Amino acid sequence: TTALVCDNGSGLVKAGFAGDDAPRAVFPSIVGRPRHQGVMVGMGQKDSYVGDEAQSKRGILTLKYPIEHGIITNWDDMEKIWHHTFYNELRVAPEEHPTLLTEAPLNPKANREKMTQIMFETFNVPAMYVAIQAVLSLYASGRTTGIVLDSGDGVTHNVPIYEGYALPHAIMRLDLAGRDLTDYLMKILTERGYSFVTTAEREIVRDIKEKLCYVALDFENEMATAASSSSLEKSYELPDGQVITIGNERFRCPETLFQPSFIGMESAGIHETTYNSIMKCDIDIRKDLYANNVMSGGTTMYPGIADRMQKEITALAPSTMKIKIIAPPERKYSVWIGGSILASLSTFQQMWITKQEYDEAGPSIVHRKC
Amino acid sequence: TTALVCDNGSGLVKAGFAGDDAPRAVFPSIVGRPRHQGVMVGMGQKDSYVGDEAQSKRGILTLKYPIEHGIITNWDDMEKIWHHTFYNELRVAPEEHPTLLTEAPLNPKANREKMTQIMFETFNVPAMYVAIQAVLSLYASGRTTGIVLDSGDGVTHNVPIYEGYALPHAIMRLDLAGRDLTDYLMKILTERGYSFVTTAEREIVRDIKEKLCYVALDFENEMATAASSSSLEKSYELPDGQVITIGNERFRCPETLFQPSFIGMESAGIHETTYNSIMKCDIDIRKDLYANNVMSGGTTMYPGIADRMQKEITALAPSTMKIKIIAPPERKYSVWIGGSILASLSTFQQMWITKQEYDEAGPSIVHRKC
Amino acid sequence: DLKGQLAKLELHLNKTNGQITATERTINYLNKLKNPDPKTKTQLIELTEKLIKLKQEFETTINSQHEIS
Ligand SMILES: Nc1ncnc2c1ncn2[C@@H]1O[C@H](COP(=O)(O)OP(=O)(O)O)[C@@H](O)[C@H]1O
Ligand SMILES: Nc1ncnc2c1ncn2[C@@H]1O[C@H](COP(=O)(O)OP(=O)(O)O)[C@@H](O)[C@H]1O
Ligand SMILES: [Mg+2]
Ligand SMILES: [Mg+2]
Repeated sequence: TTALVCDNGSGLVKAGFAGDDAPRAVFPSIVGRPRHQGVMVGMGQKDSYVGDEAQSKRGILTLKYPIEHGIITNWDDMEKIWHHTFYNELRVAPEEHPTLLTEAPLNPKANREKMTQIMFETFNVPAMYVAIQAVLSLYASGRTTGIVLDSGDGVTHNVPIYEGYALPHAIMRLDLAGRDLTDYLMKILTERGYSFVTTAEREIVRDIKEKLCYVALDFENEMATAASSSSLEKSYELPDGQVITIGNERFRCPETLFQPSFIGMESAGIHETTYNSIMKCDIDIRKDLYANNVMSGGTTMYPGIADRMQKEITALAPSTMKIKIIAPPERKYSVWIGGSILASLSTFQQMWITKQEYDEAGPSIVHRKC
Repeated sequence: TTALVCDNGSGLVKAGFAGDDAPRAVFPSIVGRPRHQGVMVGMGQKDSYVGDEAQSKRGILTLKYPIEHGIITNWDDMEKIWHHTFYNELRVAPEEHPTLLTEAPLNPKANREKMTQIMFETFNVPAMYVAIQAVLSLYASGRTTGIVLDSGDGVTHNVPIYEGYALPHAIMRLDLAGRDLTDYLMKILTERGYSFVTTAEREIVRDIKEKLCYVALDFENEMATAASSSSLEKSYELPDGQVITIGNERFRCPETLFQPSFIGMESAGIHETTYNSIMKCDIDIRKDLYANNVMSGGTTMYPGIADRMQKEITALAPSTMKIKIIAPPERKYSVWIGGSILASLSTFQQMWITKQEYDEAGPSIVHRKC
Repeated sequence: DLKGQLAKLELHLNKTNGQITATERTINYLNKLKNPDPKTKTQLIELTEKLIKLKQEFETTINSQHEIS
C-alpha cells in the first residue's frame, strides 16, 4: 500500500503519495462564499466553493482562510478542505491508506488532539502520524547536523539539530511571513495611487509580490541608486488591462524580513534569530551549525536572499569560522519531500499510531512523543 | 502677523486667521460652468463661476467637484478655488502671511509636492506647512491620549495616539463618507416616485439629507415600528413648491455607515474598524484608548450616532472595560479649530518650511517629516 | 498508431524518471548514516538494486522510443 503525505500549510495545500518526487496535487487553502443574490434559474445552488474553483471565481466571493499563523481558527472550513483534498483532488478513498501530517513547533496542544479526532472519528484512516515541519527538511537536504530555517507563510521557525539530537531549548518561533509582506506591499503601493482593498485585490497583490520582488545586497545604497536613476522600474498588467509601474517597492517588501520595525514589530531580523539560536547551543557544536545552514519554505525564494543571509551572518559571527547557506533549488517543496522519504523508511513503518491505540489510550497518545 | 489656516476639504472650504474661534469664511468647493447659449447683450460672458455664486445659480450650470476621496483630480479648478479664497473671500494678499494646510493620511505623495509647488511658485507665500487632519482634532479636544475618528466628506480615517506618540501601523482609512450617502438617498428615494438625476437635484438631495435624517439605536425594531405605524413620516418642501414625504429612508441613509453592504462594498462597519484599530496597538495601552474616543467631521452630526457607537463598541469589546465617546458640540469645525491652536503655539513657530528651504532642498523637503 | 505508441512510451519514460528521482533521494539520505538499524542495512541494498534496474529500464525505453523515431 501507499501512504498519503499531506502537508496542510498556512497558505497552500500539497497532497501526494509516498515514494514520489512532487505532490500529486497542490492548491490554495481558501474557502469562498457567495456574496450576491443570484437571479438565474437552474444554476444549482452552492453554499461555498473550495480550493481552486474559488480562486477562479474570486470576483463574486468572500474568500476566507481557515488557517492563520499556523493555528487553525475555523474547523468546518478545514474539514471541508480535507474532504476536498481526499475525494475530489486525490481521488482515493481515505480508509485504505494511513496518513502523515505536519505541524509547526510550539503550537497549542489542543490543535493536535482535535486534528487527531477529526482524522479518526470522521474520516476513519487506519493510522495517522504527525511530524514537526522543520525536522522533515533535513531528510530532503541529505544531512543530519544543521540548523534548518523553514520560513513558510504565516510563521517562521528555527530548529537546530546535531547528530540527530534535536535541541529543544534552542528552537525559535516568530510570526513574520508572507502574509505580512503582502499587507505591507498593499500599504506602500498606496503611495503611488494604486488602492487595493478587497480580498481579491489582495490576491492580485500577492501575485504582484511573487513576480516582481528581490532582496538588495545593501539597502541604503540601493535606495540611493533607485532615487538617482530610473532603472529599477518594472511594468505589470492587471486583469483589467491596466498597467502598474513599480519602483522602490520592489525591494521594500522583502526588506521587512531583516528589519521588522517597518510593520511596528519589535523582534530582531531573521539573521539575529539564527545567530541567537546558534549561540544558545553548546560551545563544542557551534562550528558545525555554522558550516551547515539550511533554507526551506516558499518565502525564501526571493532572488538574492542567500547572499544577504550569508553576508549578515558572516558580519555577525566571529572570524575563523566558515559559513555556508545550503539553499538548494526547489526548496519550496522541501518539507513535503522529507515526509515522503520518512514514509518510505522501513523502520518508520513501526511508529504509526494505530486506530485501536487511540481508542484505548485516549487523546493523550499523540502527545507522548511530542 | 497673523497666519492663515485654510482647510481645503473634500466637500467644503473653511478659511480663517489664527487666534480665532471660527473660520472667517466657509463656502462649498465647487466650480460651475455655463451650459446654455446666452442671448442677451451687455451681460459680459463669464466662463466659470466659483464658490457660493455657483451654488446660487445652479439652475443653468454644470457643477463639478475638483476634489474627490481626498485626492485632488482637477488642478486648474483647485487653483481657481484657492485664488477665490485668498482674494475675493478673505480679502488679504497672500504674500505677507504664511499658510497652514491639512491633508488626510495615506494620500499619494505627488499630491503634497504639487500643492507645495502651487503654493510657492504661483502664490508666493513666505512659508507653508501641512498637517494630518486627524492629529489637529486632538488639540481641539484638549487631550493627548486618544483614538480620533475623523469622518469628513469623501473619506473617513482613524489615527490612534498615546502620550503624543502616533502609532503609524494602526492607522485605518476607508472611502465611505457623505457623498455615498447622498447617492444612496437618491437611489432609495427613487422607489416612492421622486426621481432626482441632475447635479443640482443631487444638491437638493444633499439638503434633504442634512435636514431630515437620524440614526436608529436598533435597526430591525425601528423598521418594524415604521412599517406597522405611520409616525416616522416627515414632509419637506422643494424649491418648486412641491412636497416630499419621507418615511423609512430617514434612517436607511446613515445606516450605510454601520452596514457597508448596502452599496455593494465589502469592508466592515465603522465600529469594527475602530475596534480593530484599538486591538492592533500594544496590550498595555488599549485601556486608555478605550476610555477616550473622539469623533470629528460633519458626517458625525446625525442625531443619535454617539449612542449607537457606544452600544456597538461596548458589545464588541470585553467587559470590565469602560467606554466613553467624547462627542463635543461644534465638532464640525473641530479639525480647523486644531490648526489655529497649532499656529498660535510659540514652539510651532520654528517648524515652518521657509521659501528658501524649498528652493534649495527641493520638493522632497515636505516629505522628510511625513 | 505510431503517434499514440510514441506518446505512451513518453509517458512510461516520465514515470520511470519520477521513480528514479525518489529512489536516488532515499539512497542519498541513507548513505550518510554511520550505525544504521539492521532493517535499514537491508533496505539500502534493496534500493541500490532497484535503482540499477530502473536505470536499465530507462535505457531500454529511450532506445525503443528513438528506434521508433
Ligand atoms: N517564488 C516565490 N518568490 C517569492 N515569494 C514566494 C514564492 N513562492 C511563494 N512565495 C510566498 O510564499 C507563500 C506560500 O508559502 P508556502 O510554500 O505555502 O508555505 P507553507 O507550505 O508553509 O504554507 C505565498 O503566500 C507567497 O507569498
Ligand atoms: N448637520 C449635519 N447632519 C448630517 N450631515 C451633515 C451635517 N452637516 C454636514 N453634513 C454632511 O457632511 C458633509 C460635509 O463634510 P465636511 O464637514 O465638509 O467634511 P470636510 O471638512 O472633511 O470636507 C456634507 O456633504 C453633508 O452631507
Ligand atoms: Mg510550508
Ligand atoms: Mg473635514
